[PDB]
Amino acid sequence: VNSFSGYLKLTDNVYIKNADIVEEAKKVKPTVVVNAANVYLKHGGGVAGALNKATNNAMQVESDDYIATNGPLKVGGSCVLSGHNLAKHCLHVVGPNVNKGEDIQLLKSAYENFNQHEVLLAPLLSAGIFGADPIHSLRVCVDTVRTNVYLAVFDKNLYDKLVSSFL
Ligand SMILES: c1nc(N2CCCCCOCC2)c2cc[nH]c2n1
Repeated sequence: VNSFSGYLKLTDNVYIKNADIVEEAKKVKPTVVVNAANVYLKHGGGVAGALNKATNNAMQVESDDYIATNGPLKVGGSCVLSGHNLAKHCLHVVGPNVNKGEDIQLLKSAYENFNQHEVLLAPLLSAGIFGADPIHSLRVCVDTVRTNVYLAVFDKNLYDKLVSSFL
């Protein structure tokens, strides 16, 4: 039993809910919240800027120190950093930004990072500014992640479309 409430069960391991991932993290304080990161961990907008804003910029301060030591992530890669006031840990995962020419095949590699964590609260990857179509992202998620993932999807029109179109 875990603390996640109001989710629709899609599969044995994948759950979905119309809720801001920021709002949800504050309420649940999960072990792991996933950030929709870029390779520079520059949290300017969307999931990352909203998560970072909710940490009063402490996520960005920690992230800048990480990059100064380690250099950029890979597209499809991840790192584990603090969850600050939102979660124990934040798994920063870089999905394929299609508007920068980043191979559509890399979304599966991105979701494979989730398998290193038994339970996660997560954004659909490569939605919004990444230039990808969310129905595809949910399919790859379901076909790739084997651990227990709670997808906070903050677009009802999109939530309802994802549910209604789910095979
Ligand atoms: C969950 N998913 C989020 N997505 C879903 C909406 C599609 C993306 C639009 O760019 C944010 C993307 C957000 C954003 C702020 N909070 C969130 N929580």
